[PDB]
Amino acid sequence: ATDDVSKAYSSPTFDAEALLGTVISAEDPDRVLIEPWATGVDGVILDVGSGTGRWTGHLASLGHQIEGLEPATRLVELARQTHPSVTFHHGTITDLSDSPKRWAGLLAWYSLIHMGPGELPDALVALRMAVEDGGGLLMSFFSGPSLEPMYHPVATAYRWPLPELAQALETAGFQVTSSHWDPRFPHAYLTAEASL
Amino acid sequence: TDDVSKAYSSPTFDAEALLGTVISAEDPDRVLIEPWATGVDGVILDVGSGTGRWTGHLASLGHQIEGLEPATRLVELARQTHPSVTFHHGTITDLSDSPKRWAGLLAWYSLIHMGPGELPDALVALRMAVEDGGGLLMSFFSGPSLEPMYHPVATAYRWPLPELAQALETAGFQVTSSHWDPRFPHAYLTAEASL
Ligand SMILES: Nc1ncnc2c1ncn2[C@@H]1O[C@H](CSCC[C@H](N)C(=O)O)[C@@H](O)[C@H]1O
Ligand SMILES: Nc1ncnc2c1ncn2[C@@H]1O[C@H](CSCC[C@H](N)C(=O)O)[C@@H](O)[C@H]1O
Repeated sequence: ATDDVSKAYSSPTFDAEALLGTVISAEDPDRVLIEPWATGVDGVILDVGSGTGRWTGHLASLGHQIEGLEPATRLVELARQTHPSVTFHHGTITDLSDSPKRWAGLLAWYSLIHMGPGELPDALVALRMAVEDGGGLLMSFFSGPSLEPMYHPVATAYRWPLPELAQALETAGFQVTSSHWDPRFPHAYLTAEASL
Repeated sequence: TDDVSKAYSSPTFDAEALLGTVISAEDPDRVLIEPWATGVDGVILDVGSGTGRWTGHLASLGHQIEGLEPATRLVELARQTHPSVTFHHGTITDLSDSPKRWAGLLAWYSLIHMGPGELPDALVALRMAVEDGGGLLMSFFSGPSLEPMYHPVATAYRWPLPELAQALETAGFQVTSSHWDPRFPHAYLTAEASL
């Protein structure tokens, strides 16, 4: 559940600064995925579960209009001191439904990995209501042949088969425009477009 | 550059879930690693031991072994999980700093991120860390041509037997055995340190 997960990430026994990192490496393979996507966003990007803000600051430095959303108290505060010119919102995905705010695109980089079938559905719905119609979504997650839990050092994670996740997205108002996954690893990612 | 090792320490990579922390008694890799380890008459060095799953396993079987891991979070995890086993926090190249030598080297998928411009010298450093006539057991990704391949941490590489065997011979290693199923990239081989 997000409550226990968020406090696990803000736990003083977890130094995200060193583990997650506060700056992106020039050799980071995710750059070729996120950077191109970001350029395609015509408006303010919302980095969902920005954590230490490493990608938020990186994209902001490259001229992108972007803000962050992070429920982990220690992390969001940490992100502000590290990236003083970037706006970081302290809150959860569901909190987004409490405001009329809407962004042009959504970046959820491994921020949805701790949500199972009883939680992701509602999160996707809130996300859809937080992005402009036709707006984009880039998310990375863990996939596999079955929808099942998976050990993770911070909090329990979940593997989501493409069929189940794509259906959840469609039900939520998102259409998958691209996806990628290598069966030898759970790591996977996809792009979607806000629709009906 | 410690970008690779740091990426391996990241919770996002989730080393404990992808590689594991414990060795299943039914793991098929056991029949490959154990027979080899038994042949090493001395201390084995687990190069890029990660979570220390194999290091603890072989240690519990009576094998004299130590681990080498640059990934901070992983090396610290290995130490708490196997308090009886020694784990050195360093990289293959750091081996040149110490005159220490091991009787055998186990490199289970710890060299996959090394392309044609890095593997050659990494193998030289390995040769310097093993006793003459010592043994080397390594697993890697193979294929019809030396090309890069996808991997969550960083670019990985497929090494054809010809190219890899030649790099090993140049490094002072002689391939004693090799295995590979052309259907899958997974491969492995044993080698003996020259005299
Ligand atoms: N509903 C939710 N909304 C936002 N963040 C959430 C969430 N549930 C879990 N998280 C979190 O998502 C993050 C996942 S780990 C870091 C992800 C970040 N995009 C990066 O690549 O560095 C953590 O900061 C954690 O607090
Ligand atoms: N130069 C280097 N020296 C030592 N380890 C290295 C390295 N370059 C990459 N590695 C790493 O090698 C490991 C490969 S993945 C895990 C391998 C381990 N033998 C197992 O089977 O579980 C990672 O822990 C990673 O940090």
